Amino acid sequence: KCTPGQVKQQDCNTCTCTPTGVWGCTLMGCQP
Amino acid sequence: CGVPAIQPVLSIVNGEEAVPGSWPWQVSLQDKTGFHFCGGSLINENWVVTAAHCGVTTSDVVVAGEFDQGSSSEKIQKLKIAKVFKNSKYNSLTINNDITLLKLSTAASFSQTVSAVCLPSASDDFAAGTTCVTTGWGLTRYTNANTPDRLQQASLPLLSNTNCKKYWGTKIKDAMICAGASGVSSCMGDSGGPLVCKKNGAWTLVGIVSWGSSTCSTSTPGVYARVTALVNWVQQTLAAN
Repeated sequence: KCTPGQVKQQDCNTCTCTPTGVWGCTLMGCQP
Repeated sequence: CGVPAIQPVLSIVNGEEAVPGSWPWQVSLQDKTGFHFCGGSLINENWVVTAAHCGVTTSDVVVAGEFDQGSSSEKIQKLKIAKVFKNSKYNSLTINNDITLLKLSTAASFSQTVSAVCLPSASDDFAAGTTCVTTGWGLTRYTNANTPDRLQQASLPLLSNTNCKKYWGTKIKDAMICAGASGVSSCMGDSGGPLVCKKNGAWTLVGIVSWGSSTCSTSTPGVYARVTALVNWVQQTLAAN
C-alpha cells in the first residue's frame, strides 16, 4: 500500500506504487 | 518440446513439491557462490529465457536437471553463459518487456530430467480462466526469508488484462499477462521462472514470472511477461545469433 507514483526498493527488488496505490515489486531472489 | 519424460502430477506461496524431473525445462540461475536468485526455462539446447530484471551476467551459471538444491547426489548440469541478450525495450520503471535470453557456452544434454519447453505463436491465444502451472524455488511464505530446498509447483488461472487492471490499474501493459489471486502466489526467488499451459498435448511457455504483490498476497494476481507478445523478438535473436 502507498501513494501512486513513488518508486521504493526492497532488499534488492524495485517497487513501483501502481495507480491503485499498492506496492508491486519484482520477485528476484535477494541474498543479503 | 513441452513433453516431459516424467509426467508431472498435479493435485511459490501455497505451492507443493513437484515430482522430481517432471518439469525438465526448469533451470536455476546461480551466482559464483551457488546462490539461487532466479528461475529460467530451456527453450532449446543452447538457450534459456528468463526475466530481464534478474540482471544475469556471464559471471553467473545455469543449473539444469535439479530438483533438491540441497542435494549433491543429483545428476545436475552446471552450464556457462556465453552471452546475455537483454530485451532493448525493457524498462526498470514500468517493468515491461521483462525478458532476457541467455546463450549458453555449452549446449545442455537432453535426457529424462532435462528438455525444452515449447514457445507459442505470436498469434496464439490463451483464454482467461485457463488453468496453467507455474514452478520455482521461491519462498513458500513471505515470512520465511529462506527458499525451499525442493522445487515447487502450483496451478493457477489466467486473468484477462481487463480484470487484472482492477488490481493493478494502468501498470498492466500489453506485454504482460496475469495469473493467480486463487490461493497461490509466486514469491521472491521465482523471477524468470515459467508459467506454462498445456495446449494440443504439449506444455507451452506463456508467461515469465515478473512481479506482483510485495508480500506475495495469495489473493492478488501475479504479473508475468507475456511470451506471445515477445516471441518475434526471441525468434529473431535465435535466428541471428
